Amino acid sequence: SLAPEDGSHRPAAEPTPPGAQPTAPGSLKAPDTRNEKLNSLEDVRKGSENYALTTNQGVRIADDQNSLRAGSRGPTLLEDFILREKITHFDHERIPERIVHARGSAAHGYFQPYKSLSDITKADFLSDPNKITPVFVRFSTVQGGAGSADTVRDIRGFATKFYTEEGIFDLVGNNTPIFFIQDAHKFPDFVHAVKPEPHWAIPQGQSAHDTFWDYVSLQPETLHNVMWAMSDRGIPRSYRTMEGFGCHTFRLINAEGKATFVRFHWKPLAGKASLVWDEAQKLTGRDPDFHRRELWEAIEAGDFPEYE
Amino acid sequence: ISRLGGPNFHEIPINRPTAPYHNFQRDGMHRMGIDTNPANYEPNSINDNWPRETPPGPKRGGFESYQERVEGNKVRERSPSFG
Amino acid sequence: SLAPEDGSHRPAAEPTPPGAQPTAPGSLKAPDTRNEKLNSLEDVRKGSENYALTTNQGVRIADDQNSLRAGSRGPTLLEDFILREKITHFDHERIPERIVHARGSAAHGYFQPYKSLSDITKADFLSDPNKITPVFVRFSTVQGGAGSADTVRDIRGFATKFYTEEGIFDLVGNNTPIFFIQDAHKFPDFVHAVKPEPHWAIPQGQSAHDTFWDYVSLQPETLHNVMWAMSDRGIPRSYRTMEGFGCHTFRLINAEGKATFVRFHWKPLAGKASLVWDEAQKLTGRDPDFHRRELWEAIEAGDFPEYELGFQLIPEEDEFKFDFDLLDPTKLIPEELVPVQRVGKMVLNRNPDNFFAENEQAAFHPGHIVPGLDFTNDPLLQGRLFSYTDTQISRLGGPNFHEIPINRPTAPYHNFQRDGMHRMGIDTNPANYEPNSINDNWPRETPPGPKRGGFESYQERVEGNKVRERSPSFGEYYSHPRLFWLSQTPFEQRHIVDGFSFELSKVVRPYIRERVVDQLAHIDLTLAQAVAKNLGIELTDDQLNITPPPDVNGLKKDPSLSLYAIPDGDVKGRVVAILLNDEVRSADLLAILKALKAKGVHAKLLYSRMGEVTADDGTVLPIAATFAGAPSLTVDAVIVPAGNIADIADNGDANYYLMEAYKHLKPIALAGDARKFKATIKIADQGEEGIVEADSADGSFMDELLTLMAAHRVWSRIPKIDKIPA
Amino acid sequence: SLAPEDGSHRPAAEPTPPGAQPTAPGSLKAPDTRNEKLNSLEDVRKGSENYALTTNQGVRIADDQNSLRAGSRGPTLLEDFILREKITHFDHERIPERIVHARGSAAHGYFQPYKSLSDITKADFLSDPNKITPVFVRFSTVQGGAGSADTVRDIRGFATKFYTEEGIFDLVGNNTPIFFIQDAHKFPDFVHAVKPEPHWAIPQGQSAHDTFWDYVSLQPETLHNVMWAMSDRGIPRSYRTMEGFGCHTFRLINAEGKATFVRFHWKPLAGKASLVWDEAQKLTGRDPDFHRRELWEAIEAGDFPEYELGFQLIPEEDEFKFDFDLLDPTKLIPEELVPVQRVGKMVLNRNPDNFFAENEQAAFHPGHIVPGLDFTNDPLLQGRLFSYTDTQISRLGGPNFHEIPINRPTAPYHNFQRDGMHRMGIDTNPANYEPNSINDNWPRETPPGPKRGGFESYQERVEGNKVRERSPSFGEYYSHPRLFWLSQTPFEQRHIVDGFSFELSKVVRPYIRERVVDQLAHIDLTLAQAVAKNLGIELTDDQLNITPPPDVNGLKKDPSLSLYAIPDGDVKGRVVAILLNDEVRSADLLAILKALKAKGVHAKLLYSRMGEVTADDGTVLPIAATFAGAPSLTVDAVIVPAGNIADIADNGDANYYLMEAYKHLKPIALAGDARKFKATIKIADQGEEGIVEADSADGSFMDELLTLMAAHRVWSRIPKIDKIPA
Ligand code: HDE
Ligand code: HDE
Ligand code: HDE
Ligand SMILES: [S]
Ligand SMILES: [S]
Ligand SMILES: [S]
Repeated sequence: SLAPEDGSHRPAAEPTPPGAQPTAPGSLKAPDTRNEKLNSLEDVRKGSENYALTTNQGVRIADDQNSLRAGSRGPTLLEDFILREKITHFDHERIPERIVHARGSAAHGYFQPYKSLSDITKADFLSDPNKITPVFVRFSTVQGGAGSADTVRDIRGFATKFYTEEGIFDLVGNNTPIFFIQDAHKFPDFVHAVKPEPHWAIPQGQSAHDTFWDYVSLQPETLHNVMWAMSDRGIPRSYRTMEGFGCHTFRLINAEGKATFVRFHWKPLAGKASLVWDEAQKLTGRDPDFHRRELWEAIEAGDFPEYE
Repeated sequence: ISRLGGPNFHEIPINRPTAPYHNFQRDGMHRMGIDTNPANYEPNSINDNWPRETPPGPKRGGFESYQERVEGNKVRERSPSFG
Repeated sequence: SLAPEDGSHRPAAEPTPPGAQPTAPGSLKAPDTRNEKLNSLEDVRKGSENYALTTNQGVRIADDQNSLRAGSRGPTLLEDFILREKITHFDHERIPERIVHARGSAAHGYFQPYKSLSDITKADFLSDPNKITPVFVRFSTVQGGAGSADTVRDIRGFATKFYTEEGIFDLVGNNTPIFFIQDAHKFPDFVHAVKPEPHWAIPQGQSAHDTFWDYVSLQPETLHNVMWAMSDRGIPRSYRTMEGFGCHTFRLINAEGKATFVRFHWKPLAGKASLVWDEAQKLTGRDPDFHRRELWEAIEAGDFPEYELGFQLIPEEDEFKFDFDLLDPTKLIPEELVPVQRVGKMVLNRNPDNFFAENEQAAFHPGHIVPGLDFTNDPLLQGRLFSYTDTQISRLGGPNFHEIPINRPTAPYHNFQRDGMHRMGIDTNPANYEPNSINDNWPRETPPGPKRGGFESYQERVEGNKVRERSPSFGEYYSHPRLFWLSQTPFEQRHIVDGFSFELSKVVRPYIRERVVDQLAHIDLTLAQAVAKNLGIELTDDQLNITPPPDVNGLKKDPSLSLYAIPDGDVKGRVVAILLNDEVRSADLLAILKALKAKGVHAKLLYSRMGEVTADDGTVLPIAATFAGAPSLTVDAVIVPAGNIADIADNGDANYYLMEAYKHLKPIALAGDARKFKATIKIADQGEEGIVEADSADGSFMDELLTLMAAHRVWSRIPKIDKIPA
Repeated sequence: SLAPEDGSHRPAAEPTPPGAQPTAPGSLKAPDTRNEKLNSLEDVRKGSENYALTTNQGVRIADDQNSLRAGSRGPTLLEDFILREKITHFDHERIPERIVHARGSAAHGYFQPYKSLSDITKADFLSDPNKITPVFVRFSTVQGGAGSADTVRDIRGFATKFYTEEGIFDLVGNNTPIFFIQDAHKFPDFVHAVKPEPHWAIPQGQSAHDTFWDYVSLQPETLHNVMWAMSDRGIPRSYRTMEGFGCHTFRLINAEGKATFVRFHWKPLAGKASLVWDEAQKLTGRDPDFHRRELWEAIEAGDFPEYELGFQLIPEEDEFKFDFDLLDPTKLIPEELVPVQRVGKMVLNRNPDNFFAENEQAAFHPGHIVPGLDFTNDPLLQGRLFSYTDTQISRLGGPNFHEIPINRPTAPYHNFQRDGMHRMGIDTNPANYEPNSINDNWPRETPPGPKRGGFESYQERVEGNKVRERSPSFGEYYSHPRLFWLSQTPFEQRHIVDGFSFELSKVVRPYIRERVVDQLAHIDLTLAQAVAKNLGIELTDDQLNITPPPDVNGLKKDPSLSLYAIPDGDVKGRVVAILLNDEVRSADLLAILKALKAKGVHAKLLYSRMGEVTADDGTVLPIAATFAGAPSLTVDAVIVPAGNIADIADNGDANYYLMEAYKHLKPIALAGDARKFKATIKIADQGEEGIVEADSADGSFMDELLTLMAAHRVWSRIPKIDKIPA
């Protein structure tokens, strides 16, 4: 047995402050935190303790340390299906990352209303303060790849999947109340201009390059969200300490068919806080995973992210 | 990998084993199984090395190839016995 | 017209030093550079000037600023095909990144051999010193994603695609001579252990976490490559200043059919040079693209990366003449035992035009060999052969990945394979099988022979049972790590100790740190005690009494394993920060730039703001960057000319610049009143080795600075740095 | 393993009639046939003769007969990269088939207009009678998979890709002038209803099953295109002998900005002709590739498929002037109300080289329009515009499908779109966005204008609330089916009754049959009673009293809706079977072949075995096929020359050949003693219209046969065939 005698390999399944225990998968860290969605995922969760190592076809492996070869210094044989399945799976692990918002960090939770909104909307999840709706929320940057750094200067995404009794509702927001451009047809122009430039694929996670500012200078509609990104809004301290916005006027429709225009907001109950630029930039080098880590550890400690 | 879209084709319902299956493979397009193991490699101490290799034996043992003797040079050659 | 009237939007199409012009696509920056492969890509190159904007179907677009709507405040209509094409292409831009080595930077160049090697190999590209073979080379890290940072601690890949007249040969190497594991079946284990951990996907670009060190502690075969990774080898200054190795014993096969065992080497003609850890880490933050930028800017300036291909050659009858197995890819072959024979020179002289199309989509694979080369039974190589073809079916969308332009051979290719996604080639052969009569059996097999022959494997004898078994000859794990350690200088040894210590400090489970310290005690007690001390760990009496492993074939060191034991410095293409003031002494600046120019050393003029300042004698000096904008991390030395020093003497950023450079062991030169900055870095009045100082910036001032730069860093400074708060 | 010494493996590169030479790739059969598009594919055409067999990486292969193994009876080695590349490419050859129209056959050719149409459209390809536009045309069935049969009962697709100078225009039509449904939201419902049922995946290539008739019975809007499908239109003789239609009202826009509504027509210059059901169904088993093969052979013979493009034009102010909605795709515009104006001619004159690369991977889409054309709000066309771009992302692997060679425009294309899987084009533009200054904003938008302008949509007024609602004007379902029915000849009406009767007999749930017959009673009581009688169903008194729907704008019929009511026969490219005996009268054969040659009608010489037979004068006659090997289904008429008739008089296959041809209404000609076969088909001594007979084959005999063939089939014989046991 490779685990230490004293059991110190396994974090306690209780809330603990950052650094006190190794971090863990959420169902092992907090097994009794439940909601309708987390419980519905039990059909696909797989454990591990006390099970035999197998192929994906259920065949038990005796020696997971060696390829099959003709002699112990011989060539590897094509009939080694155990090797080929394992290396095939490894060879195909990656899927395309998101075109934008590829870097992001996510957690499960729940939402509940303070009162029935039936006078202004027939949305079931807003119909009664007793309606508990599971959520899964992903926070993200915009420009950088999935392996880019967290504390860059950028807009941040704040996307919430509500698993309602009448369907999924996704509220796919950002941390400022507007966007850079007016019409969707120019999205690829704007995003190409902020992304790494196409000859040499530099710079990662930064608007601080000629093509972004060339587009901004030629498209003054961008200047409002550019002001937000150049403020300390663009470098939040934590996903827990920034605002969210649904970006657009949507409609609420009530039972009588009346439409009301609505813009959505998330207000952080931990308050608003941002880094300063020198600290943010240095932090991309000292801990590029700082926001992903701080979110995971906050939830492990019981400092649950809360938004109104 | 092209016909069924990736290396998780064993998770397509009709192809799933009824026997248990557990290992350190992860990810791939269409991944259904949500692995909770703290480890995705072996040998590991952080999950006491589970899931574990199993020696061969008469029943419920691990797979071991029959130790056939191989002897010859590396050749692209049809055996004369096939001619 | 949106371009400025003075044409200052367009980079000069000639060599220019870093920062002088915006960077550009290679065929625009250097239109006159060519090779056979660059010429063959011309059929797919697309221009832009003077063309109308169109759909992908060739329809001109009138308004590329708006969607089609019912009224100018109305809903967008489904019939807007121009919108949907444009967004559909955007929506599908990304392809899967490489499972490992996802972060990398590439350039085009050429290779030529110094003489024909026909007596030892029939490989066409090595048969004639006049035969020039185009190459495409990608350097990479291993662990992080395509969007991760360049100056991480990691191994580096060095992959060369040789477009030979007898097929593509890919030499898929790394910057250390060995790997962490012995058998390919464990590759997913090792890679999963080093990669971000699967619950939370942290950390990016770092081995400093529990699962990596758990694996290492449980698999002592890894300790050799871990020693390399923990040394300054793990943090190269540039891809131009690292070594490359082919990792395994391969074979050369000559026309007579004689096999010789071979390991491949790349010798950087710019010399060997690495960062130090605090600098490399901070630089991941200040410029996570620093190696990609430094490579592209070197080629645009004419500081072309150059490497010498070399071979370690072992006759077949010497297979068992060493203390280690030649097939064990965790063992190196010491150059003291088998010297590297020089083979030829590679020069990288052209950047790509489009990073995604030529870099991201390039596929290298070590199975891509040509007649005159062959494999061996190294059991890590053997499994590599499966992976590099397989993985492209998802990454590049199917089995026609060789039709993607950068991957196309320049040699002829004809066969009976057909169809697959993305099929470009339209085959006119009436047959799609052989043997056939209906096309007189073409294209036809070709017998092996001395040139232009078909591939036949060397007829190696195989004897043994079908086993999943490690050769007992691979079961020695500590001697090569000890040879490496003993070959390092004392300051390289200190930096190894500091790399294990920092990394293990980030392992949350203390027993894993204890298990790794136990392994170190099997290699060298001094190394193990020094790490244990930094971890608050005390060695047991049993640990103190572990017998050191044996020397390797009588060697107790091999200086070719050290980055620095044997000087091989070259200053061409290095860069100096020049800190300006609002009244610079022009004579100082003229002498500094004159001497830097003469050795091909670049400069960046820095100040507290952008714009220009004016020298004492009226000369206008253009500012490249602010102190904060281009930190000392990004340069090789710092020079402060005399002048109005009062202007910058109480500037936090300017003082900090010199403290950071001082801490990172870089040469610093101060002229005249710039000597006032001696107080910020605590230099005595009599001065100290590594700080150049004088009343003015010449006679011997620049020669002294350039001598310090040729030795890369001021290692004698190490004891003085722990006191400086920087 | 080679080619025969006489060279008989290789087809002559000249026009030859069907069966005379093996078929071949187009560039090898007709190397001098060119057009701009064909030439532009030369970058990717790959030959084979005199080239060495290689891996895809350009390495020559020595032994393409064996895997690498350890000993010649040993295990295959993982280092065999030649084997693995070859089997990997084979393992990924297949791509997804088209969701609908998976079965299709295509060819290259060209189009030109008869006169400039600049008064009505500014489209460049319609502007000059001497400006030639290359085309690529794919004809298809709808329901069956890529490996289903050609001569099923189904709708046929007719898709033309025009490679114009102002972009690709795809006219994506079918062989009936309407569709089954009104709104694209129901497309997956209809398609799923006609496709193989989801539990067992039966039936292939057939609407004759419960779910299709369930849907039809519950969606009376489908009845018009059901009438066309149940008619002989559902079983064309050849893709050369069916009409084409664009299905929707589109717009033409001229340089002054005037919109004219237009529906598109293709008129087959070889005339309209279809099979009869028993023949069509049996031919799906004897040659499931009959239409693919007949198209490819017609082009190899020089019988190039020719079609005349035609437009029905309706001024904007006449939009509401008919008793149906112009935007309703279940309604046709009768040619008695709006004539087809001739526009130009399309000739298909070269086959592809590689089916997969050029046919399977071609992508056609009706949203691919050019300036001078535009859409309307037809709610089926509106949804199509979404589907044809979307579907290619899986079928062709990503958004670079326009780079697959057959799909490339010959017009220039330049824009800011980048990346995506298997990106071929290497963009050098420093900018990948607009507006940009760094490339002076190129490529640039182009204002609309009379020629070479940007695309701008016609500014149609939109007034309405956002609704999911069918226009009340679309809620009439029976008048157009009745108009079609009343316009058919009496034999065509019988074949309609027989198609519904045969199909509904295969519906297992009887209430569905009853509900369809109730729909038919709303169209025409004679049709409904005739179908009901075949199904053993009795109409109720209420059914008998249903008032027929109104005439369509006063028409009682329109003969252009019939295949046959107005003669339009052309025998060129048709084929006769000639039944040989072992001593043919050479004077008869001479006369037959000379008269057939003069009219461009081909012959196949058949016998009871293969090899040769010798005529009375010593002429050696090679045999194309046996009586069973090429049944009468595959030919348009049958001739039996005189000679040693006793040789074949009692051959069951020869007799049955005549019985099948007779039952299927084909002309039969018997010379001399072949008149003894009149007894197998019960012809009186006096003779019968449709049976040509004389003492010898001469001028008169051949003229009579050819006149019969110009009328396609012998409809008068229908009452005589009920009793033949064949
Ligand atoms: C026309 C204007 C336009 C267009 C076309 C897009 N975006 Fe997004 N954006 C897309 C396109 C893509 C390509 O579909 C993509 C990329 C991968 C994907 O599946 O969806 C995506 C991701 C995305 C996320 C991450 C959700 C997650 O954690 O996965 C978030 C939080 C936002 N966005 C927020 C957002 C806001 C708040 C107002 C506004 C406005 C916009 N964006 C503008 C916008
Ligand atoms: C069994 C042990 C094993 C296995 C299975 C693999 N690796 Fe790789 N490695 C693969 C598998 C993959 C996953 O196929 C992959 C992922 C994407 C790809 O196309 O191939 C890949 C990339 C790769 C590059 C980047 C080439 C480029 O710039 O595009 C470089 C330089 C190296 N490797 C070098 C290398 C050495 C030097 C000797 C040694 C040893 C090894 N590796 C070990 C090894
Ligand atoms: C809303 C109603 C609707 C919808 C959604 C669709 N269809 Fe199509 N149809 C598609 C969808 C797909 C899925 O995009 C698909 C399948 C694969 C592909 O690349 O495109 C396709 C193929 C197609 C061809 C084959 C072109 C070729 O040879 O490759 C032809 C001739 C037609 N269609 C003709 C057509 C007409 C004549 C007026 C009418 C009406 C309709 N169809 C109806 C229609
Ligand atoms: S937004
Ligand atoms: S290696
Ligand atoms: S249609």
